[PDB]
Amino acid sequence: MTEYKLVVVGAGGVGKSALTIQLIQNHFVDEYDPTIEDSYRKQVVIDGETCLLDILDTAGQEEYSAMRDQYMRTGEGFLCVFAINNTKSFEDIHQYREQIKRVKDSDDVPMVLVGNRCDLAARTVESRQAQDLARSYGIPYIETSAKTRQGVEDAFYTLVREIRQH
Ligand SMILES: Nc1nc2c(ncn2[C@@H]2O[C@H](COP(=O)(O)OP(=O)(O)O)[C@@H](O)[C@H]2O)c(=O)[nH]1
Ligand SMILES: [Mg+2]
Repeated sequence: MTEYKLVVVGAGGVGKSALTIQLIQNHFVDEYDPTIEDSYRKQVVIDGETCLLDILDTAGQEEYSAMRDQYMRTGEGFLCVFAINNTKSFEDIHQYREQIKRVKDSDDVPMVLVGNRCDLAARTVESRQAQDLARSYGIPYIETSAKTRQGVEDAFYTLVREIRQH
């Protein structure tokens, strides 16, 4: 069993918790406490290898955490999450990317850009815009819905596959 340490980052309210819960429980939770920050395990076979994913679902601002600090430092890959109907969350991605570059002292860090809430109509962030951002970072862009499960496995398993290239 191979362990992969994943960290889910992004603005409050974009569906970080919902994404993680969908992966773990196969259910959509719409009222997950915005302040609960914790790590979760998922045993799953990815491309023939039995993996134990260790996933930190980050939560909170202008306050420190021993667990989050540890995961930022030792995390092997990052899901950088915005919502396709939250323009500010997309614009925030730059600062999450800069934080990750600083924590790792590198511009070459396993990362996937995730545009969540893709089940809702009238997106305010175009696929093209997100693809452009991911291209500028040299990373994949994957759209997801924690509600319908669209893209959820894709996003997490792609991140594992990105780590394996490192
Ligand atoms: N329709 C829809 N709602 C979502 C999706 N993901 C999250 N939500 C809702 O968006 C809100 C914020 O989700 P949450 O997981 O708490 O975001 P977090 O602050 O990033 O952890 C909640 O009301 C969720 O029900 C999605 O893919 N589709
Ligand atoms: Mg949350």
